[PDB]
Amino acid sequence: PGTIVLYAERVQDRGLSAVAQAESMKFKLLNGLAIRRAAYGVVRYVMESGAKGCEVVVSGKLRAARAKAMKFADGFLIHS
Amino acid sequence: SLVVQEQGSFQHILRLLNTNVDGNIKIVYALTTIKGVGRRYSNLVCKKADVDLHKRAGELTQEELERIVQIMQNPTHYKIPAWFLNRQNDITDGKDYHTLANNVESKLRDDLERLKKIRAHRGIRHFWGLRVRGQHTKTTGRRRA
Amino acid sequence: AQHAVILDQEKYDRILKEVPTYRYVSVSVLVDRLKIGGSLARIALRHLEKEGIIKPISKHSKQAIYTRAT
Amino acid sequence: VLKISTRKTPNGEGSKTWETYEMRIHKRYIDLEAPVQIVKRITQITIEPGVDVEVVVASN
Amino acid sequence: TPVTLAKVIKVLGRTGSRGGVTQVRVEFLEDTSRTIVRNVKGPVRENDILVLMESEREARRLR
Amino acid sequence: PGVSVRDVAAQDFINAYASFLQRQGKLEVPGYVDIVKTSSGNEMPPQDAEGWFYKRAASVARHIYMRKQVGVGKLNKLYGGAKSRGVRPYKHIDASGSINRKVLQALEKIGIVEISPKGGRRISENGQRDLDRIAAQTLEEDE
Amino acid sequence: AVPSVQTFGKKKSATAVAHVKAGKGLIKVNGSPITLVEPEILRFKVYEPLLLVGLDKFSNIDIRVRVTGGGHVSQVYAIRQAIAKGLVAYHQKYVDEQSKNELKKAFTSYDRTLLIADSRRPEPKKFGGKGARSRFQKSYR
Amino acid sequence: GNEGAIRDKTAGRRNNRSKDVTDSATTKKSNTRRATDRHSRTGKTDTKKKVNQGW
Amino acid sequence: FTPVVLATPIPEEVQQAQTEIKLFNKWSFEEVEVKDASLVDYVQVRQPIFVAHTAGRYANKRFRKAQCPIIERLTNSLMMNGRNNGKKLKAVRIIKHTLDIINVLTDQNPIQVVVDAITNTGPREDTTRVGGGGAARRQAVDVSPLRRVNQAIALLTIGAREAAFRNIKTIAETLAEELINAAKGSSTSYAIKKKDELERVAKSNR
Amino acid sequence: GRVRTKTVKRASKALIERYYPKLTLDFQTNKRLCDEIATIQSKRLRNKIAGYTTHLMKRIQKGPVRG
RNA sequence: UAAUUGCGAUAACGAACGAGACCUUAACCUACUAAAUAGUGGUGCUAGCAUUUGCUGGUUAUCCACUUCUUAGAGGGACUAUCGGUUUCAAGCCGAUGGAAGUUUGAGGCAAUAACAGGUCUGUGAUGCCCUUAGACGUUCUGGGCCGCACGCGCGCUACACUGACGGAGCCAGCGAGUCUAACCUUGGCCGAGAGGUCUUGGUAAUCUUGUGAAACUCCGUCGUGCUGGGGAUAGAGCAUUGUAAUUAUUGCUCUUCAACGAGGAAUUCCUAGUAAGCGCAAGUCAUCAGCUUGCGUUGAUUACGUCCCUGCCCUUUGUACACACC
Ligand SMILES: [Mg+2]
Ligand SMILES: [Mg+2]
Ligand SMILES: [Mg+2]
Ligand SMILES: [Mg+2]
Ligand SMILES: [Mg+2]
Ligand SMILES: [Mg+2]
Ligand SMILES: [Mg+2]
Ligand SMILES: [Mg+2]
Ligand SMILES: [Mg+2]
Ligand SMILES: [Mg+2]
Ligand SMILES: [Mg+2]
Ligand SMILES: [Mg+2]
Ligand SMILES: [Mg+2]
Ligand SMILES: [Mg+2]
Ligand SMILES: [Mg+2]
Ligand SMILES: [Mg+2]
Ligand SMILES: [Mg+2]
Ligand SMILES: [Mg+2]
Ligand SMILES: [Mg+2]
Ligand SMILES: [Mg+2]
Ligand SMILES: [Mg+2]
Ligand SMILES: [Mg+2]
Ligand SMILES: [Mg+2]
Ligand SMILES: [Mg+2]
Ligand SMILES: [Mg+2]
Ligand SMILES: [Mg+2]
Ligand SMILES: [Mg+2]
Ligand SMILES: [Mg+2]
Ligand SMILES: [Mg+2]
Ligand SMILES: [Mg+2]
Ligand SMILES: [Mg+2]
Ligand SMILES: [Mg+2]
Ligand SMILES: [Mg+2]
Ligand SMILES: [Mg+2]
Repeated sequence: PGTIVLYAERVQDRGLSAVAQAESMKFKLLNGLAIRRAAYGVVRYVMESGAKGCEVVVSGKLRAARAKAMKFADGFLIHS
Repeated sequence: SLVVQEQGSFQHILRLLNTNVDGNIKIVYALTTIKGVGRRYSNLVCKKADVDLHKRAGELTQEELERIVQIMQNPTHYKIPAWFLNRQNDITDGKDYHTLANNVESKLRDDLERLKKIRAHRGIRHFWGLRVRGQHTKTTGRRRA
Repeated sequence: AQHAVILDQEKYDRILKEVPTYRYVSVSVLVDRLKIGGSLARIALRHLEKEGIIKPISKHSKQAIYTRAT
Repeated sequence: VLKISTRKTPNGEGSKTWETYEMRIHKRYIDLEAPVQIVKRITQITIEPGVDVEVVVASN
Repeated sequence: TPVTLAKVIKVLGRTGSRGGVTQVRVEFLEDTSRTIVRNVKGPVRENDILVLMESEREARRLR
Repeated sequence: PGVSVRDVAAQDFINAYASFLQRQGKLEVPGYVDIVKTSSGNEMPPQDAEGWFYKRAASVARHIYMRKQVGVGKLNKLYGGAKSRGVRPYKHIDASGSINRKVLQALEKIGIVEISPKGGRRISENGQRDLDRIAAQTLEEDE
Repeated sequence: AVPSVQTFGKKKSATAVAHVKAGKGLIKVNGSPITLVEPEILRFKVYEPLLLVGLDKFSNIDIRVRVTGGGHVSQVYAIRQAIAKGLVAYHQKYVDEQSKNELKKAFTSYDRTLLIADSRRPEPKKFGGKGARSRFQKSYR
Repeated sequence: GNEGAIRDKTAGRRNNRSKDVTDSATTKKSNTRRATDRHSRTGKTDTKKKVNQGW
Repeated sequence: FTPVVLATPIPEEVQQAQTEIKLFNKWSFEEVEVKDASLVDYVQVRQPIFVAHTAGRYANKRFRKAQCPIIERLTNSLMMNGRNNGKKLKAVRIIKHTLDIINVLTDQNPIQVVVDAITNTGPREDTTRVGGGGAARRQAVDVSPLRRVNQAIALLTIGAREAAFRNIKTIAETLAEELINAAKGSSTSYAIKKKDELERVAKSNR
Repeated sequence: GRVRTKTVKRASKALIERYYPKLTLDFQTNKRLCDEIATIQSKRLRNKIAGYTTHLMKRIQKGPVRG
């Protein structure tokens, strides 16, 4: 007891936070949104938080039996 | 070593322990064509017999050969360790033998028979013409019997 | 088996009167002269050097080499 | 250098590709002759996340 | 027997389907002022010396 | 000039010392010699038959002279080589600790080596003495 | 303190250090004369520098070398490199330039790398073969 | 039991050795199905409305 | 030769031949010449060498192979057939022995004899499997000098090894036998045979 | 195969364009120049750049070069 | 060009993802900052051999100084540099010299867009739906089984010996790893033919195991071409180790038994420099078991430095009634 201590700490803009933006999609879809609305919104907001670029992939299955994926990018990224 | 000589002395081929033994081989190995005398056994027996291993089967006195046999079939007496022996702890009289020559065939027969007679898996396995030491039998030995 | 494992007195003398002209003598050459196998032929190598003919010009295991005396 | 060398696949199919991770461990020591006051001062501070600082004593 | 020596003066390129052959212009030595094109079998550079086994006869293509 | 053994090539030295320890007659030869192997990693026993314990004695000694201290383990590891595991790959294997340990005890009783602190066996000062001596002798045949 | 340099030699992973000081002319390796060495066939390889540059040369100097690493041939090349490098390092601080450069000349000329270290090294094996380039074996089906 | 097993002729090696070997021993892979891999069996199909609602 | 010595001393013949001439195991590099024009440039001899061992970078460029001393090329080519791959110390010694042997028979710098069996074994012309349509005839070619040396060494050592296999004669002896029989070409050597035949067929198909 | 990527050749172009006096068929100094005069993030890439701009200069000296 | 890498041609100009850059590791720093957990020289304490100085050791501190070697921070270094050939005198390519280094410096890490009904629901307390749910398809306990053997296929290990086996003797690596609320790495001493046993011991580690004295290899012997002393399958008897348990034999040792295999048809794999091949080691797995893997160093070649013949693949042009796209 007392040899361990927790503090919270707001994060300087969730906008450049992969983890935050993923959790945000999770919530958008889970909260019964649209697909492109959710994604394009996350993206437009990440961009708006002044990012160099960003990309959101949704893979799996929506409403139709067969699985599909979708890339939603804007701005600029490097890959290698 | 040395340029040697002799005369009619050495006779090629000579017969001990109910088998035959070629002359003109380096004696230690001659003794090997007998059953139950691996290179080690032969080596130690010859050393115990007080023989010059540099000799062929070739030379060797009759006497010498006699001693060689005596020790070969009475190892424990002429201080040979007993861990050096192919049949320690019989399984009936429990003595230690170094079974030799035409008799090792018998002893194999004997043991295999004991296993079969007692119905032990090893025995059954032998009787069946299979491998007994637990090796996989799918792939190996198919040329076989 | 096919022979050359003893000494047959005639063989010894044979070794003494046949070993000139052998510009090359070795383990192999002695065997090649239809006699002594690489056991006793090695002894022959040691014992022609007892005194005479063979002049030691090379050294070791496998390879030996000698030339006619002068 | 701690290597761990694993198949990439979670299963078995595919050409057998191998992959290898490392954690690099860097260690250092500085020996210092001082009194209690300066050691305690200097070592309560200089604190740093990720750096494991250990202070011993003695000559045995 | 009549040997004939020739010096490689120019390397032309590889022939043969496999492409391990090399066409070369050679100036033979015992009397220059005459050139012939032979086909090699080994690796070859400028100024090597081929023993033309037969002195007059020459090739071109190779499949 | 002055001398060590380091001034003398392995073989002719160790054979010089073999022939010496031999000659001498003081030694200790366990008795199991001739009836014994040298390592589980071996097929046949030594060919020197009468002797070879002198050969290893010499070898061991010189090995210990040429360094601080050495134990039975290190010698087993040294004197050992490849064992054919028949049809399954070769692997290095240590040699016998009896042969060696007994050899040490022998040379020690003969005062040519001594239980060292630190561990193991250090060459004796009288070992230094006698080894430098026959080393010298071996260069003296060569003169 | 007498005049003295240190140098080294390197083939594969073996490394051979030379201490080259003013002396009455020894040439020892680890702790034995440079006459022992054996490898033996390779023995001349280590004599090589001395004979390239005249046996005298070593009369104002003591030479000692110690090799660890590599293996038998590996160590021979390292020690010889260390010795020749040594001799030259010594003529560079104590004798005059022209002498040193005459020595670099006779080594560098004939050579076997004596002054310069061979850069060849192990390449790492990569999964799918017992070696670096060697790939395993396939049957197709 | 074990008495049974040794006493049972119609057992052991010689007996097998003397029997002919079946041809399905020396068979081949099988394969069964592959040029149907792209051809869906489900017989179901999706539909542009459901897909457009989804995606 | 003026002897000299210091602390740890250097043996007689050692000092002697070392500082003077720059010769082999102990054979002359001076004299020794390539009895076939061409082949010079592709048979080394000078710079002279002590033993045929060298951390040689003779591969990283197309032709520099040529520049490697011939004798060492021979020993190199000795150390094959799987079991022997690597094992240059083995090879080198086999060569020292071989040269001693060859020397015994008929004198000559034995390195000169080697040089001769090498000159005397490279095929002046050969053949390749040209198409010309399914039923492939054989177009005669004149072969490079480099290929000639290469193939000469290959042949010599192969025949020497194949001979030596499964009999009492030892590698160096049969290598010397091949070398000798070949040096002054005698159709009792595997090498000379194979050359003669290559050129027989190479004529036969022009 | 030793062929220079765009970024390298582009940079030589621009530099020679705007700093031809200073620069001089010597890599060693053109290098140092590049340090003092432009901002690159790897030694390697900077060298590559200098060496090529050095080449380009070295051949401008004997007639113009397109681009 | 390794590269949509560039030059050049040019209704295009100028750019971005990807390649490149970047990062890691291997190479070079008598320049920098240092070190009893790395080492060198001097000095003391001291052994041996010569003696005329000398030569070779002992001594985790008896002190002094150093940083060449070792360690790892910071820098520096290379840019295919200089010169010359060649090329549309373009990007480039080649040779020579210099150089630690000039094959993308060697080797890796990262790696766009798109595709596949590739494999994985048996890695997951990731998961839809179906099934099952107390005579369980939950779970645990005892015992067996995955190892079963006429035989087809793949990866492998060991061999057919004399560039060798055996026996003395020489004797040299690099990458690792190790015990707290525990029994891990183990030196040394004894006992034991061996395997192993036993008493102590150092180490939570650049400190101790450990210079991991590894194996191929080197040298002096034995054997001598004989299925031989090559080879060591199969099998018998005995001894020990892990484990609650060893039978269908975990593994280790000793004696004995001594097979096929005399270089392997049609076919077919892999490979360009410290590479190939040979050789061992450490790590993973692990109570015990490596003939496997992943890395590591040791010994260290022959042959190309080319092409499109075989095969495979990308690219143009071309045809299409295909577009769920030749399944
Ligand atoms: Mg990029
Ligand atoms: Mg027998
Ligand atoms: Mg060893
Ligand atoms: Mg040994
Ligand atoms: Mg490797
Ligand atoms: Mg590419
Ligand atoms: Mg004095
Ligand atoms: Mg004094
Ligand atoms: Mg430093
Ligand atoms: Mg150069
Ligand atoms: Mg790099
Ligand atoms: Mg499928
Ligand atoms: Mg899964
Ligand atoms: Mg489920
Ligand atoms: Mg799992
Ligand atoms: Mg998960
Ligand atoms: Mg279930
Ligand atoms: Mg299974
Ligand atoms: Mg299969
Ligand atoms: Mg596989
Ligand atoms: Mg050996
Ligand atoms: Mg006992
Ligand atoms: Mg403790
Ligand atoms: Mg180490
Ligand atoms: Mg046979
Ligand atoms: Mg054997
Ligand atoms: Mg069991
Ligand atoms: Mg079973
Ligand atoms: Mg046999
Ligand atoms: Mg074969
Ligand atoms: Mg198990
Ligand atoms: Mg393991
Ligand atoms: Mg496995
Ligand atoms: Mg049409």
